[PDB]
This record gives sequence, structure tokens and C-alpha cells, in this order.
Amino acid sequence: TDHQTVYVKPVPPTATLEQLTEFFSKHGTVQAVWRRYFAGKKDAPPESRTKPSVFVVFNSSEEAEAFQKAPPMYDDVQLTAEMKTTYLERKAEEIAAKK
Repeated sequence: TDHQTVYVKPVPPTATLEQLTEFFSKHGTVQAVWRRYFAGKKDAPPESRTKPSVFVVFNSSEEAEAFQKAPPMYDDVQLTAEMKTTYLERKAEEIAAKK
């Protein structure tokens, strides 16, 4: 089983779903996009990660790697995409300091 997920900065209140999708198709091919945030409703510590960041999954392998490396860069709105490796290292170091 293979799973791929990219992390990209959130969108403004003006950017609608229709606008986001349209612009996307205009440049770059993405499979699907989604975002969630765990508020926490238990007596346990924060195990999951809840951030405003959005998750995007590319369908094309080539386009997937291309986007993963660097952002799309759009004059209209500045896009900021991160790599899975970077995030993994971030959390890894974080927990390291705690424990």
C-alpha cells in the first residue's frame, strides 16, 4: 500500500471553492483536496495534529513530485507548499526535545 499527501498553506476568505478549483485546473493537476482539525473531546493528551494547513493529493506522479519539490508560484496569490520529509523531521525533533 502506498499513500501520498502534501501540505500547503491555507486559503483566504475570498478564495471560494469554485475559484480554487478553477485556478488549480488552470495550472497543475491535482486528484483531490481536503482539510480537518481535531478540537479534542476526551480526557487524553493531544495525540493527533490539528492545523489550519490544507492537505492536497496529486494524481499524476510527475506533477506530484514536481509540486512536492517547489510550490506552483502564482502571481495572483503566493502559494507555499511544504514537503512530507520536512514535516516529519520537524515533529521528530519536537518530540525529541520533550522526551
